[PDB]
Amino acid sequence: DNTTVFTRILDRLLDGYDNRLRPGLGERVTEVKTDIFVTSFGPVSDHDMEYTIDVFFRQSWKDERLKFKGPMTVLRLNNLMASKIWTPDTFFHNGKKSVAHNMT
Amino acid sequence: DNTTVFTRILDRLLDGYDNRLRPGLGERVTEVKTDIFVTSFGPVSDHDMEYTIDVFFRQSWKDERLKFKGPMTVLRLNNLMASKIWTPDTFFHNGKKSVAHNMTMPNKLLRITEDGTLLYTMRLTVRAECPMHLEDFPMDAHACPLKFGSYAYTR
Amino acid sequence: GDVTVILNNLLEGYDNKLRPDIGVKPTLIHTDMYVNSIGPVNAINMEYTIDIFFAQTWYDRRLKFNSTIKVLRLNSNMVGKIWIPDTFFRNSKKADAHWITTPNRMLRIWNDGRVLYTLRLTIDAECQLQLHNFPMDEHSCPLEFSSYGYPREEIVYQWKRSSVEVGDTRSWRLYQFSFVGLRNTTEVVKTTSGDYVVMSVYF
Amino acid sequence: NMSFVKETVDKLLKGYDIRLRPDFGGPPVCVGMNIDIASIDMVSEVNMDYTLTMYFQQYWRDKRLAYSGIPLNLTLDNRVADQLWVPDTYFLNDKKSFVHGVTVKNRMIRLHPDGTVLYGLRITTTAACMMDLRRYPLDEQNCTLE
Amino acid sequence: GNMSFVKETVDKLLKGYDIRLRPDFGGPPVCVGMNIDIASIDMVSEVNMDYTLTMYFQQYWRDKRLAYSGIPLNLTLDNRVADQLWVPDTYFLNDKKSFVHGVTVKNRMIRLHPDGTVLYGLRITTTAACMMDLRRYPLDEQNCTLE
Amino acid sequence: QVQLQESGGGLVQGSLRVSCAASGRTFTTYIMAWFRQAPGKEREFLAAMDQGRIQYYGDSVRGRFTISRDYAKNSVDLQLDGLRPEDTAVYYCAAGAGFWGLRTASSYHYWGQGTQVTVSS
Ligand SMILES: *[C@@H]1O[C@H](CO)[C@@H](O[C@@H]2O[C@H](CO)[C@@H](O[C@@H]3O[C@H](CO[C@H]4O[C@H](CO[C@H]5O[C@H](CO)[C@@H](O)[C@H](O)[C@@H]5O[C@H]5O[C@H](CO)[C@@H](O)[C@H](O)[C@@H]5O)[C@@H](O)[C@H](O[C@H]5O[C@H](CO)[C@@H](O)[C@H](O)[C@@H]5O)[C@@H]4O)[C@@H](O)[C@H](O[C@H]4O[C@H](CO)[C@@H](O)[C@H](O)[C@@H]4O[C@H]4O[C@H](CO)[C@@H](O)[C@H](O)[C@@H]4O[C@H]4O[C@H](CO)[C@@H](O)[C@H](O)[C@@H]4O)[C@@H]3O)[C@H](O)[C@H]2NC(C)=O)[C@H](O)[C@H]1NC(C)=O
Ligand SMILES: *[C@@H]1O[C@H](CO)[C@@H](O[C@@H]2O[C@H](CO)[C@@H](O[C@@H]3O[C@H](CO[C@H]4O[C@H](CO[C@H]5O[C@H](CO)[C@@H](O)[C@H](O)[C@@H]5O)[C@@H](O)[C@H](O)[C@@H]4O)[C@@H](O)[C@H](O[C@H]4O[C@H](CO)[C@@H](O)[C@H](O)[C@@H]4O[C@H]4O[C@H](CO)[C@@H](O)[C@H](O)[C@@H]4O)[C@@H]3O)[C@H](O)[C@H]2NC(C)=O)[C@H](O)[C@H]1NC(C)=O
Ligand SMILES: *[C@@H]1O[C@H](CO)[C@@H](O[C@@H]2O[C@H](CO)[C@@H](O[C@@H]3O[C@H](CO)[C@@H](O)[C@H](O)[C@@H]3O)[C@H](O)[C@H]2NC(C)=O)[C@H](O)[C@H]1NC(C)=O
Ligand SMILES: *[C@@H]1O[C@H](CO)[C@@H](O[C@@H]2O[C@H](CO)[C@@H](O)[C@H](O)[C@H]2NC(C)=O)[C@H](O)[C@H]1NC(C)=O
Ligand SMILES: [Cl-]
Repeated sequence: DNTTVFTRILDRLLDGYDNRLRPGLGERVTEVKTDIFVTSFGPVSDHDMEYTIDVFFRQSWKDERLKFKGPMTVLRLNNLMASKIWTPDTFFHNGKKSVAHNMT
Repeated sequence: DNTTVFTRILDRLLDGYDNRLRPGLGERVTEVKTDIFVTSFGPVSDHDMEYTIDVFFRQSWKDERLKFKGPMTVLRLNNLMASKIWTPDTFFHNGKKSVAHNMTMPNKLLRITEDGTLLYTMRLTVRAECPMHLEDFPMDAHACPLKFGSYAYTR
Repeated sequence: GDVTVILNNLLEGYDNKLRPDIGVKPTLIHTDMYVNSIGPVNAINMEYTIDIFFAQTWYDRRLKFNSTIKVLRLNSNMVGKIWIPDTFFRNSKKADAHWITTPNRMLRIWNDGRVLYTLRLTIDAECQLQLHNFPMDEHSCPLEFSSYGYPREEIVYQWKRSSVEVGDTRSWRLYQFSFVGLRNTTEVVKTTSGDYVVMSVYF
Repeated sequence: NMSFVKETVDKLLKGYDIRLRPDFGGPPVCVGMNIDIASIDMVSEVNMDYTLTMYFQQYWRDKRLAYSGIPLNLTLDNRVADQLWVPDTYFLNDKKSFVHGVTVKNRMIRLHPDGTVLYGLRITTTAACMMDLRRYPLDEQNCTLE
Repeated sequence: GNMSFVKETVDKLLKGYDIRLRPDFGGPPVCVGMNIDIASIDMVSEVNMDYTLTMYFQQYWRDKRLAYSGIPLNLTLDNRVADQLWVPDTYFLNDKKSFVHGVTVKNRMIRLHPDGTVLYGLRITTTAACMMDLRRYPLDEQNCTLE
Repeated sequence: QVQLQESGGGLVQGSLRVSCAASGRTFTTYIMAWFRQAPGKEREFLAAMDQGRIQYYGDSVRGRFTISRDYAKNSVDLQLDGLRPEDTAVYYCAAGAGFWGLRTASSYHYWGQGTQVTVSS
């Protein structure tokens, strides 16, 4: 089947991969290029001095451990792969109680 | 090492241990000694006919399988091992959406004595029913129950 | 132990993804309810609360065992290990099981393969009220349940002889209402996925 | 034969790569959708939203899950969805939603002999609906799910 | 140092590590130093008799099992390693409802040092009970505590 | 007015059943209990039953006498087994909310006429 080559590529990428360590640990600085698309600027609550906002929050960074060669340059993978690799631990300093939507 | 002996003791204790079966199954009745320390008697909700109560709920029982011999008589262990052993399935008959506190870690403790006597304490906020007579209101008085027992195991 | 080897033998080779009698006959589930309390009727939201002990009995030939022990009186540990029906309440706006101190579930397996599975539930069920005669109005609020995925050819429900039990009915949280009675019904409902056996309890 | 069904399902799930979609390097996967609305509960003007309970069903084809010799539509236990691939569908104007979870997760997986997958979910969702109240209470509102 | 060297060092540290045992199970007590950065106090409620408190809660201890050498820098590890490491079972007695912030991930921090020192940080919002005497209300002072 | 009317036999040589019916109240949330008076003027708690169908029994008569409640009929029954000559006494039916009580007579605000029972060997 044509999918076995992509399965092998993913297995090779994840083999010997430690998601606990950031890219370039102890040798360089991880540069995260970030931006936001506000899908809806939510309501403002004066009583709580609060405001809601819905965002596509998208980050990008280079992980040298995850380079590959294959038929297709960009692998649009399932989000389950995100938990299997290192990702930034970004958080909102002035956030009160945020939601990471997971429906469906 | 100082900790490897305790590691081996715990591994040997959990080796061959089936937590699906109560202690003394087919041999005797499992006797659970219980005590409740109310850290705060929560407010009474007249609208809900309900009251809140914060409790340290302590249960103790014998388990011959968990007998051991070691440097110390009592092993004060992490609460995560409580899931790997049998514990009573106590529940509140008149409870209504109680919560087991989990900040920062699960507020439980488990202690195993050398003779197999387990102590197991939980921190809970129990919300329990309290049916009321409101005919003498506001001169009324009530006796709010707190009833608990095993769910799956009969007498 | 003897029970340990019995349980290991029963679970050996068991596939909890497949219902018993997958390609033989429909699985028959005998359902039973004990109503601890019908909570307040919220006229604003067209809903009412009800707390129940819900019991389901069925037969799994894979769980037959031959031993001097006639019944394995277990706890919630093997509920996720054996096959369980996917019973769900059709008219529930919000429902939840009970988890304090442990999950309020009970499992019993007899030597002939009979499985009894009980659990405590609290359900907020919608009840469309017709308030034309308010405050002299009477309502028949339903509670419907069925199998989410298995149509009538795969799962069939039946009411036991003692279908719905109640305790002290007039000590419930029905402040604005008086419980007159209840009744039980069974029906086949057509959907896109198939035809499903829906069982209803009207209060 | 239930043992035959068991071994067929085990073969289907053996070597299945959940990370990759049904035709990873191939043409796009077509997904049919249909909804059965159970109720619309709280159309709130103050919150600018409405609650919607529904049976949301997705239909697609996965050649990896095709099986033969079993003339049946295998309705599997809902836990197998964790092992199977499913679309990353979401509702853009969602504020708060959940899959109902009593007695179990109200989720359906049904496989067909030709690899077709029917995936059902019972979903309650509070979706945003911004309302124009200039003509209130003689107003006509338009509320959508995206 | 090097990526592979740090990887194998962390693997060695976590190999044979018993999470069930505190760092000196038979030895003297483990000393835990605590710091708080109060991010905000939000809702001092008379009706509910509580206050909401957001904070960065840092715990500081020494697990000799986690000491390492040859890597002269503090290892800030991914927060999922806290589930593998031992941590104190700290709790707030007068808590009513609390959580760790979970966007974009769990706002949790694990930092190891070469001498086996562990820094464990959490961003916690907790609603703590405060029983308030309103006899002099609104000309009253209140003592609200976190335990 | 409300009465707690009793029924049951008076003479035994055995087994017996003593019923106690009530009516005339919207009030339900009461524990219903049985008390005993032997010659000597002392009240002895025998059994009680809750609104949660929980049954409390005295230590002396544990496992011998069984209490039950018909909530629809608003009655409480007591099945007496293993009677002995020392059980001869007058039995009273009580209903009330258990405040400071559930084992003391003072917590029950309703009482019945009482029924005699005697054992002859
Ligand atoms: C969107 O994101 C959401 C957030 O991530 C996400 O929500 C989460 O979804 C997951 C998956 O559905 C939920 O996980 C399940 O939860 C079930 C219990 O649910 C109740 O409890 C949880 C909290 O769970 C703790 O407490 C319960 C009760 O005691 C324990 O059973 C749990 O283990 C767990 O315990 C820890 O925490 C306690 C404090 O909280 C501590 O005291 C304790 O010490 C532990 O540290 C609540 O969150 C639930 O409420 C919420 O969800 C419900 C709907 O589910 C809503 O109605 C409600 O409003 C809330 O939103 C609820 O109160 C678990 O039972 C379940 O795990 C069992 O089944 C899975 C099946 O896959 C097994 O893998 C797993 O191992 C468990 O099975 C074992 O145990 C059971 C029970 O005994 C056995 O029957 C079974 O056979 C099996 O036994 C085996 O293992 C045993 C050891 O584990 C062993 O002893 C046995 O011998 C045997 O070997 C599963 O964890 C999760 O709870 C949701 N919420 C959160 C906050 O995470 C949501 O789904 C996402 N949505 C979408 C669409 O993607
Ligand atoms: C009260 O407080 C306590 C204390 O914190 C809370 O407890 C935490 O609860 C978490 C959720 O239940 C739990 O997280 C899961 O842990 C499981 C552990 O099981 C094993 O698998 C790991 C895997 O090995 C790798 O481990 C690390 C990396 O993670 C490295 O060492 C290596 O890479 C290893 O290879 C083993 O290490 C363990 O020894 C166990 O064998 C995980 O299996 C589980 O995984 C799932 O979630 C992941 C995160 O989303 C996800 O990446 C993974 O794929 C799993 O996904 C689940 O869901 C999908 C979708 O349905 C399904 O397809 C999958 O099959 C799977 O079911 C979790 O990571 C924490 O461990 C636990 N912490 C402690 C200290 O106990 C408790 O929740 C809280 N109560 C509440 C709810 O209030
Ligand atoms: C590994 O972590 C330690 C701890 O953070 C780092 O060392 C610490 O570095 C700080 C900042 O230099 C020191 O603080 C300062 O101490 C002096 C002396 O008391 C004081 O005058 C300053 O005002 C300030 O507080 C701290 O003492 C020092 N302590 C320790 C235990 O080392 C260390 O540099 C890290 N290593 C690497 C290479 O990342
Ligand atoms: C609910 O439905 C069941 C269906 O079986 C009813 O069960 C029968 O009830 C009668 C009257 O009590 C008994 O004589 C039968 O033996 C029961 N079983 C069967 C197989 O017929 C039950 O009574 C119904 N409950 C109601 C109407 O409240
Ligand atoms: Cl009501």
